[PDB]
Amino acid sequence: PLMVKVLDAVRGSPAINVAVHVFRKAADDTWEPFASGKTSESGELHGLTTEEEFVEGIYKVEIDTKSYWKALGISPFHEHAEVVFTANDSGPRRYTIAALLSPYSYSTTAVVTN
Amino acid sequence: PLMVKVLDAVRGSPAINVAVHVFRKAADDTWEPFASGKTSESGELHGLTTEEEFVEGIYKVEIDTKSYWKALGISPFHEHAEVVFTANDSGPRRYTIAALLSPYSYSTTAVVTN
Amino acid sequence: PLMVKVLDAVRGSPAINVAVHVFRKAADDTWEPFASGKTSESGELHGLTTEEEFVEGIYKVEIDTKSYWKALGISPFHEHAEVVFTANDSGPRRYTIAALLSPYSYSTTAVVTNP
Amino acid sequence: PLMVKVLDAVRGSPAINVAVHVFRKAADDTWEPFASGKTSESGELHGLTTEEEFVEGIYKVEIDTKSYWKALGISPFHEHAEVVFTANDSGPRRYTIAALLSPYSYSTTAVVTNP
Ligand SMILES: Nc1cccc(/C=C/c2cc(Br)c(N)c(Br)c2)c1
Ligand SMILES: Nc1cccc(/C=C/c2cc(Br)c(N)c(Br)c2)c1
Repeated sequence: PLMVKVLDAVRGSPAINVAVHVFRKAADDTWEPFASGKTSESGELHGLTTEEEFVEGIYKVEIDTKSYWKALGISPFHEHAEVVFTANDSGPRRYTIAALLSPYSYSTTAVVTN
Repeated sequence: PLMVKVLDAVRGSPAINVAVHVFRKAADDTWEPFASGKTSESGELHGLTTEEEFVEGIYKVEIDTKSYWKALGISPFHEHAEVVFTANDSGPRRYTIAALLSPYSYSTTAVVTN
Repeated sequence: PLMVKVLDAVRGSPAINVAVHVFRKAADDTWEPFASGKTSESGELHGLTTEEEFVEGIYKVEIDTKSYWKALGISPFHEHAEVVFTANDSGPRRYTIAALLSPYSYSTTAVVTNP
Repeated sequence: PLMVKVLDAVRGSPAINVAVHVFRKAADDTWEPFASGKTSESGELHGLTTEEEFVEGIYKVEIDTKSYWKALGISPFHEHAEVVFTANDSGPRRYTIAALLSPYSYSTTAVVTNP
């Protein structure tokens, strides 16, 4: 129900081995850990959650862009890229959070399909 | 060897049934038709060419964004989106041209892999 | 030393009256409110801070994109757009944080200049 | 009435000394040269045309991104970035064509205002 795809605008490639952490907003307005992983060779992270666990709520997808750039020997601007959104049941069911990274910039979009 | 993927930033969806025309630059500096199609339900166009036909050269991928927006009853800015690039054999072999569309803006990137 | 510029990719216009909240990470790892404002008719927000006040640190610029889209009567995807960065750690710089907004997407960039 | 602004997503800076060529589609469907220039130290190019000269038509703004990246000794993907649009067809407008450049990617947006 939740996939993350990360691309590198400098090299024209998937962004491989990027750490991604997903959080769900709690009752008390704190962010609790939900799911995490590292992007694959294709820049994707699947298997984060199941339909059962992925209930409506506010989620945060934190992409560790700073470590990615440092590993390539490049100095970046951002600490991370943050994507914060509400999951809504009356919308389509599958969510892809995509991000396109540069050292001083990033783009993100949502592809929400049935 | 050549794929095109188009996404809609307004609706958060693949951009379906978008016309795409690919041209190769000729000897005489004109653009000759090479391949075309319409994006699928997943916003993708595959099957444009074969390894045999896709030789080094300058290519132009023209995405008919104006018709896409008009079909959705939205007034757009651009006539089309143009992506012009050199195919180079010493680089990886598979090229994905991706575009993310809004009515007054678009993003494009290349994912070139082996 | 800190300016924010926001554009609307749907309308082809500045994004006007966008709320922006800036935080700075404290010693204790909490996010302390630092400054806030709204974009002008030109999509810009100046006057957030001073060179004296804008010390080294980790800053978070939260752009209230959901409130913007909803005020236009549109239902967007994201809650906000958050831009988090270390500033002034090699001395004072001038930062422009720019953002380009669509209902299901945004991009952001930084322009950093050394006065 | 026509301005071009270019930023560099790698450096976090204006994209300086970027060549830009503007064409206008002629009666005979050819692209006629209209104006040209280079971005300044601020990444901007003004002075391309006048309200008198900038009549209705289909315009192409070609941003010479390959020449920019190569002048910095980098091998980029795209030949250029081309922005094609109808202008002034409901009367005179002011157009800003903005672009944000990376070696394998770019984004472009338009800001259109009615003076
Ligand atoms: N599923 C799939 C497969 C291959 C490529 C993509 C690209 C997504 C994507 C995201 C952002 Br953000 C921008 N700006 C761009 Br242009 C493209 C998606
Ligand atoms: N007028 C003005 C002054 C200073 C900065 C800007 C930035 C514009 C801009 C264009 C694109 Br294309 C993207 N993706 C992003 Br983000 C921002 C505009």
